[PDB]
Amino acid sequence: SFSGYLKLTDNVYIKNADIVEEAKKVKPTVVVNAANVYLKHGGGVAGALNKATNNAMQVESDDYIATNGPLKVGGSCVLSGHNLAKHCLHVVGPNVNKGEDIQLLKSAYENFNQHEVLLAPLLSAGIFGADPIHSLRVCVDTVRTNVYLAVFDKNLYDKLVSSFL
Repeated sequence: SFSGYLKLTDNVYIKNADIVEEAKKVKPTVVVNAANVYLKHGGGVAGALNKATNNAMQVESDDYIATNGPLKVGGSCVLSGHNLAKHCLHVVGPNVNKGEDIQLLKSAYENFNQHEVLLAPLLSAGIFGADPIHSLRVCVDTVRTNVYLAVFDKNLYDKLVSSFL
């Protein structure tokens, strides 16, 4: 199962890890993708997860969009986890580089509550332009299920832990 995590709260855990390598190792029930509304997995967490699936995540995602249309900012869909997980929960945090409302971050994290345990990145962090410290606060204040956060950047991991509360 999940190893090497620091416990932040009753249900939130954090680790300096590459979410792709963590998913490959753990093969969890649910890995969260930092998706966009088009499920175009070009970069960041999504590009990395998709590359690890040999583009199978993208092909499945393109069929999902062709059938259902785009997700909402704050929304999610459950698709296959391919070789990484049983399921991939594609969650759209707001991209503040696009001027999307940061208040949708809480809505984004509420999707996690539909799953008892998740491996996840910090939503709206990285290339989505939000402050990861804020994202972690929203996560701890919103998610009630067990969430194992993988933070790739060691300096950010250290900042998130050392400034927590």
